Parts: sequence; structure tokens; C-alpha cells
Amino acid sequence: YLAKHSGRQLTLQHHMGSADLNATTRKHILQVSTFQMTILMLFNNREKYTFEE
Amino acid sequence: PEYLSLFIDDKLKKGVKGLTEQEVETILDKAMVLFRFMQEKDVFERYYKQHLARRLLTNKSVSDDSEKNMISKLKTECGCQFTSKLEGMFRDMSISNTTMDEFRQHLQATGVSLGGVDLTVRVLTTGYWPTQSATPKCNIPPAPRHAFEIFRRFYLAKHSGRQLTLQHHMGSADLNATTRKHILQVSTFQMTILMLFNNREKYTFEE
Amino acid sequence: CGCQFTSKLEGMFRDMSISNTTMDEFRQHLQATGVSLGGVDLTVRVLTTGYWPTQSATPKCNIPPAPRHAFEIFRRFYLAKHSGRQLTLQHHMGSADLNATTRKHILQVSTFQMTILMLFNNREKYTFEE
Amino acid sequence: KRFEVKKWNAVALWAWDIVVDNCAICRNHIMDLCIECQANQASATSEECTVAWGVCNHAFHFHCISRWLKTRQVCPLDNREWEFQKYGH
Amino acid sequence: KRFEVKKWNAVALWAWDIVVDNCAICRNHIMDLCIECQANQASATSEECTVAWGVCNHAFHFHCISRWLKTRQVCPLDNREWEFQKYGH
Amino acid sequence: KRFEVKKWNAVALWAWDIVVDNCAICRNHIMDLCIECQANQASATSEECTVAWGVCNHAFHFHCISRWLKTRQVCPLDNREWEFQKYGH
Ligand SMILES: [Zn+2]
Ligand SMILES: [Zn+2]
Ligand SMILES: [Zn+2]
Ligand SMILES: [Zn+2]
Ligand SMILES: [Zn+2]
Ligand SMILES: [Zn+2]
Ligand SMILES: [Zn+2]
Ligand SMILES: [Zn+2]
Ligand SMILES: [Zn+2]
Repeated sequence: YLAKHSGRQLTLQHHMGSADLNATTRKHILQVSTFQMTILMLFNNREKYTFEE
Repeated sequence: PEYLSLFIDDKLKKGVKGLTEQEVETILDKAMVLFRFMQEKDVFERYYKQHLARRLLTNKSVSDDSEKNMISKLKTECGCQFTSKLEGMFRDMSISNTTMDEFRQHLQATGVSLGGVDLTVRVLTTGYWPTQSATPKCNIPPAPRHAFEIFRRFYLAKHSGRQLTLQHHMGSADLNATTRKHILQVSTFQMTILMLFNNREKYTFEE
Repeated sequence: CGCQFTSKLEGMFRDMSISNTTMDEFRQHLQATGVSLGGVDLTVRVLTTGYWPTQSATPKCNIPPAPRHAFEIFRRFYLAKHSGRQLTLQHHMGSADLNATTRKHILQVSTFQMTILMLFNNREKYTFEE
Repeated sequence: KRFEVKKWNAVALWAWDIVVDNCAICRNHIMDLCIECQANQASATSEECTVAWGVCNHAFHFHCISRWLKTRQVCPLDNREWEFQKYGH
Repeated sequence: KRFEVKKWNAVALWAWDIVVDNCAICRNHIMDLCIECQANQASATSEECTVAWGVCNHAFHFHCISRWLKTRQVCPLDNREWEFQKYGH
Repeated sequence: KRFEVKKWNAVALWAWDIVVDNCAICRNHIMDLCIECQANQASATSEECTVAWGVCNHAFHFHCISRWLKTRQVCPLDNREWEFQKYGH
């Protein structure tokens, strides 16, 4: 955008959209509505978390 | 007349001085009445044009409306001697922003180097703006240098009929520094020194 | 015939005229700037889809380093020239002059053998699989 | 090197505003039927609806541009008079 | 890894030239009153002065843009005609 | 790196056909006298012959363009009417 449409600036948000999380006996793809992506990514980085983490 | 031009520049750039447009119209009328009983209009016009160049080649959004009032008052005070050239350099600024949009579209179509991202390049004419001293021959920081090359190429392929010159005594830039990422600002004077520092620190005057 | 298809014939002749004007346009463009050095001698042509039967203009194939940078320069300069033209790449048209090297005899490739010869230049001893 | 290219005689093709993603008249696509065809098979007999190409290199469905010939026909994407130079993509 | 993201369907928001630091009409700020309001309490009754948003995504004080509707109204930051699409930041 | 440039706000200057090597009217040079001055000192009193700049960004000697004002004055390098926007290189 900075290179092409530089007549505007973007803002980041999380309260909209969705995603398809490919999980993995078969490979079943889950779905996250941009609300559980951060928690699941933190779990992927390190499991055994809690509310404080 | 130079001090009068400085005062009108201070009143036209700083919006704090004179908030409501009511006290602004009265103060402009008083200023033009004071200028009515003044001689040596040539230096006044020259310094007003210099102030216009200073205020239009810097951060914009200063008034985006008071310019019409200023030119209307000048028409009813000076006449049609230098006001036409004033509106001509205003049209040059319109040409400047149109060519900036053109360079943005060029980066959108091509943009080989990453230096040509949001290039806020401007295009002006020698006759209107007092840019006769447009020959500081100095090095340009890799990425900005490549951006300038790209812009030149595009503009030429477009109207092939202008000899673009390079200069450094005009414009500005936003240097993204990096605990947080605070973006600095360089008015095309410190770009070369900072780029040399980035290439290698611990420099001096000789370097 | 009359005036049924003759008008389109003279229209594609005018397309050839436009093509040659574009030739010298890009020539001056490279003479002034032309960052791409592969633009030693460019003989590019510009035609319209409606007039010439070039509907099969999508052979998606690689282009040889030097003439590939030539094509990059072409695209960039031409787009600056007239934003509004969908430049599509194709290989089933045109020609080229390959300077080979005991004397220096210049060959000729009709934009069909350029990729194979460029691959040979990059590395010899190739086959159908390569 | 052993072989060096000296001259290149390529030919460049171009189109004005065909918008592959959308007919500028119907806003569905350059292909895949039009607003007045909808179902692909229905009663079409090989789907006579094709893509119409004019001298102004603008592309719409033949059905899309045939409905505009009745009234003013100025190729509403430009000022050129619309012609029929090619049929089929 | 155990969970890998394949698709992402985010939505991006954008604004033209709102200039949070300054109303392009009044040059004070996007918030905090305007040139013709000055004192925040005075006699305002909850400060009716709000932020006006147009179809051109440009933001000024509602008081700032209401004074420009009388004369030419062309959203002086562009060529689009100014509308009223949102009230309040 | 430690410092990276994000935005650049340069200003580009340009001229139409000034031809530094030759006055398009006199064909001597952009500087160094004209056809009707010849000797630099002679009786000139600081050489009043200067360079005239018009709105069409074309540059000639002031003496060169002053002789053309009597007859048609259309800036013979283009169709623009010649003006006097700058004096001195
Ligand atoms: Zn359609
Ligand atoms: Zn149909
Ligand atoms: Zn058309
Ligand atoms: Zn405001
Ligand atoms: Zn208010
Ligand atoms: Zn707007
Ligand atoms: Zn001369
Ligand atoms: Zn002379
Ligand atoms: Zn001229």
C-alpha cells in the first residue's frame, strides 16, 4: 500500500473476519474468527498456559 | 515591507493567532489598510512570494481556503501585475501534486527499487519559483537515489520535453529510527550525513 | 469488396503506423534513461487485439536475462508513457538477431529458440527434460 | 559468452479497460454468462452469449453490448464509437 | 507444529487525510473544540461540537464543515462532494 | 540498519528547451553576449545583456527576445505567449 495506494493509512483490528486453522489420525482444518488466533498461536509457541499468561 | 510580509506570514501560517474567521477578516482588512499607505511595493511582493514558497514547500493543510481571500485582497490592492504570477505558481503547486500522483501510479505499475514507496516528489517551474540556485551537486542515500532515478525515467517517458535537475535545498523526509521505533525528520540537509553514518559510524568533518 | 473489411485493413495498417511511432518513442526513452543495459537494440512493436488475430497471446515462458531486462525496461517505460494499456507477454511473434562468434556471424531467432539458446548459454549439455 | 543477443523485435499487445473480473455493462465477469442469461445451459444451444470486442479494445458480453446499440452507442468507457472487431475471447 | 494457519480473512480499514493532529479546516486538532468554540464548557450543554465524517473519509469538526456548506462544498482536500456518513469519532 | 528512510518529499525542477549551448534566437550560447553585443566590454557598463526567462521556461538573451516582441511574439519554440518571469541565470 505504501508503494501503490499511498493516499491512505491502514489501521489494525481484530473484531472482524475469520480464518481457517489447519490442525492435525487425519488433518482436520479448524476455524477461528480472528479472536482465538492469538491464544492458539501462544499455545503453539508454548503449551500449558493460563489466564495470567 | 519585509516586516509586514513576515507579519502576514505569521498570521497566515499560525492558525492560533486569530482563531474565529471573524477576527481574521478584520485583522486582514486592517493589514491591507496599513499596506495601502506604504511605498516600495516591489520588495513587498518579492518577500510575499518568498513566504509563499516557504509555506507551500513545507507541511501543507495550513488554511486550504484563506489563500483565496489573500489573492482576492491582492487583486483589489495591487491589481493584475504580480497576482497573476501568484496564481500561476499556485497552479504550479497543483501541477506538483498531480505529478506526485503520477509518480505514485508509476511506483504502482513498476517500482523496481523499494526506495520508491510513498514518494512525495514535487514538480515546479524555474520561472515561477525562485529556484535558480538548483545546483547543489551532492550524493544521495542509496534508496532515495534509486527512487529519484525511477521518478526521472517515468516523467521523461511520459512528456519527454523537460530537463530534470537535482537539488538538495528544498523538501523534507521522514527517517524511521529504532525501546520503540520513533520516526525522525530530515529536511534534505542531514540525509547524506546520516546515510554515511549508517554506512559507517565514527566519522568527522574530514570524512 | 467495398467498405466492409477494407476499413479494418487500413485500420491495422494504421496500427502498424502506431507501432513504428512507439518504436522511436521507446528508442528515445532508452537513449535518455534506459537503466536496462539489455536494451542495446530494441525493435518492439505495439498492436491492438481487435485488429490483429493475436487472441492467443498467452504463451507464458521465461525470457533470456539480457532481452528479459529489455522487456522489463519496455514494460516500465511504456506504462509511464500511457498508463491504460494491459501489456501482455507473448512469444509466438517477432524475431531477433543473435550475435554469435573464426568470425562473428550473427544468427537469427524468431522468438522461439531464444529461451533454449539462453539456457544453453547458461549451461550446455542439456536434453528434452532440461 | 558464446551467444549474445543484439537485436530484439518483440510485439506488445494491450487492451484498454476490459476488466476480466467484471463486464463494465453487466458487472458479472468477462466470461460466465451475463445478467440476462443467468443459467448456463437452460435453453441456449451451446450458449450463443459470447464476448464482443470493439475497435476501442473494450470487451463486454455480446449480449451486454447489443442492448446498448439501440440507444446512444458511444462505448461508455470512452468517447470512441463502438465497433465489432472480434468475437470470442 | 500442531496448529498451522492456512487462510486469513482480515478486513482493513483506511482513511484519506483526516489528520488527527489538526482539523484541515480549523487547524486545532481532530478533537478538543474548534476555532469558534474555544472554551470547552462555556454554554455548550455537553459540547454539541462533534466530528463529521464524509463519504470521502475526511474528518473535520461538524462545526468546521457546517460553515463551508454555505459556499462551494467540494471537500477542499479532494474533488469529491462532501456528504455526512458518520457523526462522532 | 539503525536508520531507514521511509518517506521522501523532494522537489523536481525542469526547463523546456533552454539549450545552454546555444540561444535558440541568436545561436551563440545561453551566456557570453549575443549577436548584437559581440565585444563583452565595449561600451556596456556592466553588460546590461542578461538572460530572459518566460512562463514557458524557455531561456534566451534579454536582447534576443526583446527584438522579437515588436513582431509576432509567440515564443517560437512553442505556441505559448512569451512572458517575463525571471531575469538573470
Ligand atoms: Zn457483461
Ligand atoms: Zn447473455
Ligand atoms: Zn471503448
Ligand atoms: Zn477543525
Ligand atoms: Zn465548534
Ligand atoms: Zn474528501
Ligand atoms: Zn541568443
Ligand atoms: Zn545583447
Ligand atoms: Zn516557450
